[PDB]
Amino acid sequence: AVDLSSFTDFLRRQAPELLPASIQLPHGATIVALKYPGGVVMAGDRRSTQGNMISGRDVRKVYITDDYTATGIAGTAAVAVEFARLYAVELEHYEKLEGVPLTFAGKINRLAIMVRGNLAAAMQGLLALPLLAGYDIHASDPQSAGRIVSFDAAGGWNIEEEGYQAVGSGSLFAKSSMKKLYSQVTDGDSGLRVAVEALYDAADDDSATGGPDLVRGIFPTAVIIDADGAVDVPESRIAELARAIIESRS
Amino acid sequence: AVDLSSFTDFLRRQAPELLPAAQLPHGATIVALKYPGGVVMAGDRRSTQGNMISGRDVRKVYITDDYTATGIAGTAAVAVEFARLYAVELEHYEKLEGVPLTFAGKINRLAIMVRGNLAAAMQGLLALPLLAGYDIHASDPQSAGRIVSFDAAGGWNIEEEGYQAVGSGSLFAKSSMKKLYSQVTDGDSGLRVAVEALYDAADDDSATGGPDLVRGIFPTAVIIDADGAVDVPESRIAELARAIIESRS
Amino acid sequence: AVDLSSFTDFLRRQAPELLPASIQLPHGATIVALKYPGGVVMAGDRRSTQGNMISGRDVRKVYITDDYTATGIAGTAAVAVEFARLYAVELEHYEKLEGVPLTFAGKINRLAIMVRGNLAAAMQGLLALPLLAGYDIHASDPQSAGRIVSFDAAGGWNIEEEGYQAVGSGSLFAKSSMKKLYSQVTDGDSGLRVAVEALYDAADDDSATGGPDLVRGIFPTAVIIDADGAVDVPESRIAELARAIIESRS
Amino acid sequence: AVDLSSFTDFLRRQAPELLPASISGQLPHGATIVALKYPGGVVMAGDRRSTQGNMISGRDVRKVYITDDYTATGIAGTAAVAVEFARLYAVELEHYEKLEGVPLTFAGKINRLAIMVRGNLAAAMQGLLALPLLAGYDIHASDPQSAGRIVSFDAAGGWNIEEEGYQAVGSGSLFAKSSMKKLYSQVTDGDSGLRVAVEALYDAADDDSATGGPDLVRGIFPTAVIIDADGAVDVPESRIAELARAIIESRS
Amino acid sequence: VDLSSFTDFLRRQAPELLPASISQLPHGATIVALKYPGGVVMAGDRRSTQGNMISGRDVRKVYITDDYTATGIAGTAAVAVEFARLYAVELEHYEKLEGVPLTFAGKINRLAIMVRGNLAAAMQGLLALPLLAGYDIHASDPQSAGRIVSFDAAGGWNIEEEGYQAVGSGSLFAKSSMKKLYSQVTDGDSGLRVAVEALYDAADDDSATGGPDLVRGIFPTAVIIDADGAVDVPESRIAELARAIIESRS
Amino acid sequence: PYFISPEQAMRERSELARKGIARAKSVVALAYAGGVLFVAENPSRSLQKISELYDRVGFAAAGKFNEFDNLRRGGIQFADTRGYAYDRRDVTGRQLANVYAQTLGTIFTEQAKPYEVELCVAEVAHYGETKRPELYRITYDGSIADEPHFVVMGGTTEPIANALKESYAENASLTDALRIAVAALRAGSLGVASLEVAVLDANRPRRAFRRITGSALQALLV
Amino acid sequence: YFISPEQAMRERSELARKGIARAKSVVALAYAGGVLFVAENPSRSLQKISELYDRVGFAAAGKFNEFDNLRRGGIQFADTRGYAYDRRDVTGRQLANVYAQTLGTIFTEQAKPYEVELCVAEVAHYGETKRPELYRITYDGSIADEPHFVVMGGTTEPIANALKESYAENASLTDALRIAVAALRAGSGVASLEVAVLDANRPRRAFRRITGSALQALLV
Amino acid sequence: YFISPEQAMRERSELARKGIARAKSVVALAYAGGVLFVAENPSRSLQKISELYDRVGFAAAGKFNEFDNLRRGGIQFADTRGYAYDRRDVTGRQLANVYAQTLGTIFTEQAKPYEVELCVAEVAHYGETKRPELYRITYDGSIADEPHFVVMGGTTEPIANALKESYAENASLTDALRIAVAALRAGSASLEVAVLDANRPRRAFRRITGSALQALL
Repeated sequence: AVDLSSFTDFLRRQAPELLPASIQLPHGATIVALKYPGGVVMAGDRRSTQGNMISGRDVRKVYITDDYTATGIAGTAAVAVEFARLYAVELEHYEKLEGVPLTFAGKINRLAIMVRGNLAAAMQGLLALPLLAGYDIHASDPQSAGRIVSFDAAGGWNIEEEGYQAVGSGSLFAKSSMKKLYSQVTDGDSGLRVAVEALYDAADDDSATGGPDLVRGIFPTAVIIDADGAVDVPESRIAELARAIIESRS
Repeated sequence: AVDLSSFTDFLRRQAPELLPAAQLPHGATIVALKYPGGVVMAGDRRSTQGNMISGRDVRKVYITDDYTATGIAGTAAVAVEFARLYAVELEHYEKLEGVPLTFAGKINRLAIMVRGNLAAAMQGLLALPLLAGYDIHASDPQSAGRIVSFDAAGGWNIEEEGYQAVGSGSLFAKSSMKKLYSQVTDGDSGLRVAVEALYDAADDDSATGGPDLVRGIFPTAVIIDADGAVDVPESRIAELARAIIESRS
Repeated sequence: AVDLSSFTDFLRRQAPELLPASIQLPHGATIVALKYPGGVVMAGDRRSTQGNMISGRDVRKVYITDDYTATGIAGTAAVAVEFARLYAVELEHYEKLEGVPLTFAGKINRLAIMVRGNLAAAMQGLLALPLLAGYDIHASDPQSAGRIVSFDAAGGWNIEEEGYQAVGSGSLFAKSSMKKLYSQVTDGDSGLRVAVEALYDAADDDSATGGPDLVRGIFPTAVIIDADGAVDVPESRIAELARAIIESRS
Repeated sequence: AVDLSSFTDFLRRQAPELLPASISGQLPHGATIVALKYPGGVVMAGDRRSTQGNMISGRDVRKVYITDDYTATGIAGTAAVAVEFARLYAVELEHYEKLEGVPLTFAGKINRLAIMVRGNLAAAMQGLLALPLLAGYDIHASDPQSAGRIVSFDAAGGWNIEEEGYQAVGSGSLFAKSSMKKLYSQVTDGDSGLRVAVEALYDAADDDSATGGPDLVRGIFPTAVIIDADGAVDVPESRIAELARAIIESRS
Repeated sequence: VDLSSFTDFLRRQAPELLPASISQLPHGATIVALKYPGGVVMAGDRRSTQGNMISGRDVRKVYITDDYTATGIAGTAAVAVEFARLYAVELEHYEKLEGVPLTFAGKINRLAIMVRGNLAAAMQGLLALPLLAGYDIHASDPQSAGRIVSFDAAGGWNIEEEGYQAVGSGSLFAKSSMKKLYSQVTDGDSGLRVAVEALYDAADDDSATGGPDLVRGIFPTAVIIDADGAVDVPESRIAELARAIIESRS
Repeated sequence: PYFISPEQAMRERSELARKGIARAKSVVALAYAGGVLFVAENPSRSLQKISELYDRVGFAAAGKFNEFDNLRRGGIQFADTRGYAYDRRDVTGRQLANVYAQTLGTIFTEQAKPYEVELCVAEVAHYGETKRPELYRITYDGSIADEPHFVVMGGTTEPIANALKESYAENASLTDALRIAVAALRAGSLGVASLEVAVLDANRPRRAFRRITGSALQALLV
Repeated sequence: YFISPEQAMRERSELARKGIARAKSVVALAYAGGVLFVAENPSRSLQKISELYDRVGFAAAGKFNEFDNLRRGGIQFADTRGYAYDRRDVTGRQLANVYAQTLGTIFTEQAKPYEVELCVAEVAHYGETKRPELYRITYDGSIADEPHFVVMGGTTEPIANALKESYAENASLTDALRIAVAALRAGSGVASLEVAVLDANRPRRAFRRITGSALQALLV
Repeated sequence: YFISPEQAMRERSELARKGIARAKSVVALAYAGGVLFVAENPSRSLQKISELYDRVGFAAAGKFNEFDNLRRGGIQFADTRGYAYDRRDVTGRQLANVYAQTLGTIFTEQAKPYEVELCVAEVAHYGETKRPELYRITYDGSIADEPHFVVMGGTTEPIANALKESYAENASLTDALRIAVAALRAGSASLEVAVLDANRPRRAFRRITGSALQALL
């Protein structure tokens, strides 16, 4: 009964009820993430649907999970907010127990185990497909430090060397859009535009992904992460980037 | 292993039988909206089994502590078991820890009870709760009111719209409030709009019962502001009902 | 290790065999109950059927379960008989252990748990739907003291505001009849007549409910309960009431 | 109990969660892996594609890994399962070495891998399938020239030490094997063996859409490992790209 | 009760090691065995198939498991090898613990238990049908010393009085062939010739049984056992016998 | 050390307990027109020696904290559970005291060391009823006492007890009772910052337990 | 027969005091900054002062393996209650109450009691204005609510009085640090000192270690 | 006879102390190369110095079956944590902290305590520049953070002082090896030697044996 200093492993042994152990629900989201020199940005839409009905329009799907990482989760809304909270506690728990944060590779491995341990529930539709974005301080090069990691339902993880990735119902549209717009990414502001644009494109072709609501003023949420840590992009900066795009499509 | 001051957790460990885990009598509509310095919540009184009316006096909205109320829709039996248990769970933590749970902890606790019923809900023993509360710790009293909805998997959402509903007539009630909301400027106008949205739901959904003049049975409501949660007096609603009825004639 | 002073919780712990739950059984009955000032009355038919065959003609389905309550059970006969005996023991057991009887609400809650704990077996046909009739000593008003409680298969219970209730295969007929005859209830004699009449009507429209057998002299059984406790109504007084109704119909 | 000095069992006894025993009451997959023996050596190579149905999900995937100083494993099947197996098997091998101070005999390394495979049968029946190919150099063998070893495993853990001189696994393995059947006589050393290998993989990519061939636009090529008496080494990308272009211009 | 059993021991300590599985594969083989005066001989083909594809051409299926016995296994290639390895250890383990080898009857009974304990897995394709050949030193007559034992999937075993037996996909052909050729057996050389011929005939009518490969030089493997113990027949001796048979058919 | 006879063990165990208690802060519980008053000297602001158990049932203890907090939590579990399995109105102070007696009685006999605690379970009547408050004291031994007017536990009691007996008034107003209680506490040797005060107010409709703190308490004191 | 309780009591109690008395010392005191933790600690890898939760700190003296074991268990309890409810529901009072129950039980049921003494401290949440809370928990499970400072480890009286004489209700961090250092030296340098503080100013994670250069600067 | 809490500890403690006192000795010291391990060891099959993880070494003195037991469990703990997270998350500090908890528990709950004393050493990762770390964990479960060297087994004071007087921070492996041997002889094929090396890319541990060892001396 080795101690892995894992908060979830602890819960499993003594608090199973707390864990989202698993034996139509709101779903539908598109999350994108890309690498720009010396940085990584990640954004997600705000829609939630049950069948054809819009169940939510303010949903937040991208969360800063520690000073240098964020996670966006697509799939069944229930299962995703819980996953982000749990993962953040797991990360900070190891740090307090061991006085030092996990290496990036360790953080990835830990998330993969949480994912893989949900495959059975995901078969039944309580799916959670996460996207991980982080900046590695330990990495030798700050400019290329940014990291994007995707997970398949069995826990397989890939580190994308392409520089962009997406997950969710509109992810194909978002990825094709970034494929064209990527060369325009040269800093954190261009990269954040391209991200908000890829998400606009996804909302344009997928009814499950909501685009910018100018009537209620709800916009995608984003997080950017560079050597100085992870930060929530302010609504207003996103709203302005949205108008820019809308204005420019007209 | 680790004590959590949770009554439900204790029950499974020592009293599993007490724990809860067709057709059965079901069907309800519940609404909740925020008015400045307050929140109000109301529900109908009907219960049906197929096409037959099984109940006409059913109460579905309960004050669960001094600053919160819960309204539950779904199988009537499972929804009433839930309100009692959730109130005990809340008061149990307070006595053990000498301080009440923060609003966010009360939500998280309800979400765990809901989620742990998913298996049962798949087989028809569904319970979809709506939570209304006033948060004392909130920075502004006007924005103090809270409305939280839960999906069958425990996912919870704090509504930034201003109103919400659950149950068989919930679409009708929501569409109605969408039009009537701007008229809410206080606890009385807000209570009016709630009773009206419930009227509209009973109009288009046979599973939601509207006010019954012959038997003097009317929706039940609860209003909650900085001074705590209080049951609206039946009579107060009855006269809000006639007002709407007469106004529709 | 929390003492509930519960006979059934003791049983599950020690002698599970004695518990009812298991896994065309004889079944079918019509049971009615109504409130009259200062009292409540409850009555049930005597038939039992297996398919179309009459399996029993003397069956008693209404039992005094303590000094101020009685239960009538509709469903499989085997299940119903077991529930009534066990509930009475559970009630007297708590009284002997704690020296004081349960409050009316506690009695209800207890019955509800027994019902709900049989839901699985009910889905498989071993259905027991009880009706509880009681007089509350601690009730503020003696005239309104009588209580009628019905249970759905999941243990949901409802105290009857309406004044009367019925359960079983002929329950709809009995309820519609009482709806008309109820205003004629002014005392335990008028209320008793309205009860036997409702049972007569149920027997008239439902072949699973047996009405008064004048050839063998078998009649419904009834119990009445007021401030002086629960009493079995004597057969002859019911036979008398039956002949009145019959003669009056022809 | 009996201690086996097995990291797997220990995980099983105390850490079931860590173990890729994710078997329960379309995931990325698809790869072609080849391996062949040359005198005093063995070489192993694998493509870089990953697919989910018809969609290309990965183009940089590495499926061949050095697992100890004298062995490498290539796993084709579900991508998530295969990667997990490769890391686990390498730990299991180094774990026994540290506990006993001596590395497992080649036969022991085979047997151990076979038990990991066999214990995944139930999950493989359900699509969590990993089929490994093992390549190694046996120091203890009497002849250095015949030291190289190629072992294949069926889904039930059955293992076979290849007497042919080459083997392949994966969706393009029939094509790759038929190709090596013709090219094998050209293998005389590590470099000719490494060429044959990259060609057999080229032929597999030509007839199977699930196997990716050399991407000259992005510069992604098969990965390879060569193992002789001096141990296992990753072949450098440029040597493979060079070898690729040779085959490509030679097909044209 | 210590049974001095290697398998029973694994069963309580290391189930993971056990071949048995619960919760297509390479297979196919033809194995023959016959009695000659003062001896028994056993031989098996070298092919392995998966569907129509030839998966192996060098497979050895006949193993000397002890000084006086050999086993040949048919069915799923992986299972048979595991069974042969395990059976040999089981035998030598009892000898070391008790200082004396098992009686022939005891060796049979032990193999039968291993077979029978695999029935569930046999139902799911992991079938292992073994054939056991042995010489009994303690047998009253040296000529009659040779033994052949077959096992059905349930562990039922039978000691063959007919003089020969076969198992596997081409066993019917091999048995019909031996039925005609048996009278020609008068010693170990003639007996080994009939065995190689029966296997030749099985390869002729069954595509899952491979016959002598003259291009690669792969031939059936054989084991002969007399009073002096079990010995592997050398390849050249068999190749020569094969050529005699081939020549003779042309 | 050296093993002793059971008779000896009871005496030792018994002493070990008596000392721990005698050495702790004191608490008094007394009946009043308001219902029941709880006063204990608590320098601590966070620690509680007085708590709510159920609707009309309060708890007070003296002894080792970790040990009576432990019993406080168990009692709350017992009460909540019985109230849920039957009805809230079926939970009584008599039952909670009977439980504690069984518990302390067993800890005393089977635990390594007995519990260095003394406790009081008090019950007022239900909103609107008219029933004489009930007070129970339960010893470490597990013995249980039915007290008619007041209960004293913790530290050196005799002084407090006699003083309380001398000044006790059956219908004392909340203010008079509090003053008397403070005076009694003093004989064992007191401001808002060294006191822990609360009442089981019969007047309240459901949850009778109320803590009197700071400003409100101060005014009551003088 | 059974065994003597008074005897066991006394011997077990004496054993625990000796281990602690022979141990390095630690002080924790309230300040405008919030709470300050200073302990004499030669080692550079082994902590005696740690973060438990957002606004909750932990300091201990005694046998290391024994209190590091308690620190971990405490972090497990906090993380778990914050997960089951909300971060804001986790309090210093609760962590202390847990340690009490724990040491109390170890004391009574283990082979040897724990040779440790600990302090759980809690500052207010970013923006609130609440007096810092300090708790001391003894090896026997006794718990104390301290108003201004706590001292544990080795010989305390000197250190305690030293602090009693010079305590300031709202000392600047540098001044408070100097006072603490003075009491410690008085009781019995950067290299020999481990320092950290729960900072009210910090928005979420109050705990901060003051090390090397910065410490030296603060010291003088 | 029967004994008291304070008594029991002195006895257990003594029993341990004697057993360690009576075993062969081992030294571990920091050097430019990283960490050096020298132990007097007659046997050619029984190790007292082992690899735990990539950059983490182990050395012990005391009863063999008892410290082999702890070596194994440390290898299990390190492999498991490196698998659950990443290899780079496994540290010497963690292994030391685990041994402390373990000896601490054996000491208090087992019929007999462990007659062992051990050292966990960690060098930096290939390319990093970090001061080696050395930890000593006693039978009691006490843990110590040593800056330059550690000595355990048999009679230490001599060996300790001998090293205190002659220790150098950046000594060459040959020089460091000579210094360590001198200290070891004072304490008194037959010598076991290995190093944790910073230069090695992944596995720092290396045993210096036979001819290479002779040449180095």
